[PDB]
Amino acid sequence: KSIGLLATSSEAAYFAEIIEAVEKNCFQKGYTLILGNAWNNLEKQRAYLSMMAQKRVDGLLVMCSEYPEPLLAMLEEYRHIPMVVMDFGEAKADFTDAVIDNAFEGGYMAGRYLIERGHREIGVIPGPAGRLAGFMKAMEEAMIKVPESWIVQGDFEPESGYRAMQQILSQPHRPTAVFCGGDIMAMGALCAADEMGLRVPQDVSLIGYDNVRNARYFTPALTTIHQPKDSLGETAFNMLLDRIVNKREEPQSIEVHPRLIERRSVADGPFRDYRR
Amino acid sequence: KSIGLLATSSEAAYFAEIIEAVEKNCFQKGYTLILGNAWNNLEKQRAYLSMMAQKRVDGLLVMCSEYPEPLLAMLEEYRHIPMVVMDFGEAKADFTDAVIDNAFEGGYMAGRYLIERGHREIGVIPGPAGRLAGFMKAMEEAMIKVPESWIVQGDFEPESGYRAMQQILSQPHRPTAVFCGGDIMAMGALCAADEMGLRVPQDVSLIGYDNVRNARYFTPALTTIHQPKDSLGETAFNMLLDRIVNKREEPQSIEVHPRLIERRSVADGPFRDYRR
Ligand SMILES: [Mg+2]
Ligand SMILES: [Mg+2]
Ligand SMILES: [Mg+2]
Repeated sequence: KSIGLLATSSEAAYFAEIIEAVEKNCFQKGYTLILGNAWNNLEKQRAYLSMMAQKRVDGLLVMCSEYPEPLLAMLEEYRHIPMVVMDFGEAKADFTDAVIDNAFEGGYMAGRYLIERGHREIGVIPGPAGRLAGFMKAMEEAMIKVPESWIVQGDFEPESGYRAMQQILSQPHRPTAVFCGGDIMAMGALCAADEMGLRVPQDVSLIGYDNVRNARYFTPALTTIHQPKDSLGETAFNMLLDRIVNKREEPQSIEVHPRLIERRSVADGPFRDYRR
Repeated sequence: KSIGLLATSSEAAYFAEIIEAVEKNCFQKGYTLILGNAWNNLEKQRAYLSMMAQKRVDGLLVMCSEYPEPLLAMLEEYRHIPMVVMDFGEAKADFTDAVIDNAFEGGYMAGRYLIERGHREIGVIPGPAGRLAGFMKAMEEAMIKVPESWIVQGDFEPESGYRAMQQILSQPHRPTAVFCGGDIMAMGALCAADEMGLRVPQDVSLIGYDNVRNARYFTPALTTIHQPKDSLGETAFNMLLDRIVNKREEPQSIEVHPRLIERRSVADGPFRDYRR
């Protein structure tokens, strides 16, 4: 029949691939999709909420960065209509289905991979997460110092990755490897390096995060961490139906794990002078 | 307000970029979108239409691959709801709005450019067009002939672009330039060349088609033909808003012209000698 979808940003970096999968599933199961897209404003979501209760939608699905009292209270009134509140992060014992992405585990692997490969002078282009924390613990264990000037934030978009890579690489002393907190951002990092005349991985190694579909088709093929994006969505979908048909009122836990995908963007570092 | 969009295939290559422009404009105004992908089945599209009227949508946006007499017939029974029905085919004396992308002229520009640049040994990776037919004409006019061994189709995805590029490039005799009928496929071609040891455009020149968001961040920066999808979407959506307040109900004609965007993926061919 019909299902609503109250997001924060369909055309967003992190959430992007998830909604798509949701879309393809409805269509597959010949459903009607009522897309809502607020932007962190109690009114708008309030509207998208009531308007959805109006169309007598057969199931609600929420995806929000935050979940404040106002929001959660609102998500309470409309508790007559089935729903799924994807809570990315803090397992708050409220009633929202929290997803465990093991971001920290991912940041750690990237960090460890570079170390094992022989790099000690590393750079980071973070987003605006647990990833950073994990990458930082591996550097801690290895006693690697990370110059502040070697850390530049991006916005998940290519151009931000472009400018961050430029600034890091344009210093008297630069790193031999760089960890990028998002594949799309790495595309921009890859472009800036080449435009500066640097070779990858020859002159600079690089590892991203997410493992988007086109990642294997970058130049060169990008070594990155695979975060199951179009799997977490097919799950929430299935969870929704069950929640309505089998009438499964009880909540669930959507947990996943990262995995390193080795390709051609990383080379041996100067410090392979210890262990084979 | 609520807006309905009935389309054959949302995830379809051509429409995908238009649909996104619409979604974007919707959310910008705080409106809701009800998505229904019919898929050419008179029964489904017909069921979709009925439900949208039930849901009392304020406007209806239609864009299908074809309009059989039966479809137009049902569309007429719901003429009480404001709508925009985009027809990409030949303009007909009916109530539909006509859309002209001028793809033929875009293909022509591509070919002429390659020729202008000094290339005579040219290859092509066509999609599954008017642009392909506009290209060939440019080829005809300069008496150039492209061997069959240098023509390999793709399907718009990166893998087909990759696979086709290596095939063309692995021939005992290869062309100096290649026309890729899609920036996405182009991304795969670019990767293919790299892994085979060749440089673009030192060894091979490459031109795409679309000018997708990320084109400028490909490695190297992609020279391509800008095909305005965003413009179409915007125009269509505004037309619908005009009709909601009963303005310009008569059939309209939406036309766009492609433009050449010179970047860094094309170099001088062995036959240049125009000037400087
Ligand atoms: Mg989308
Ligand atoms: Mg080990
Ligand atoms: Mg004309």
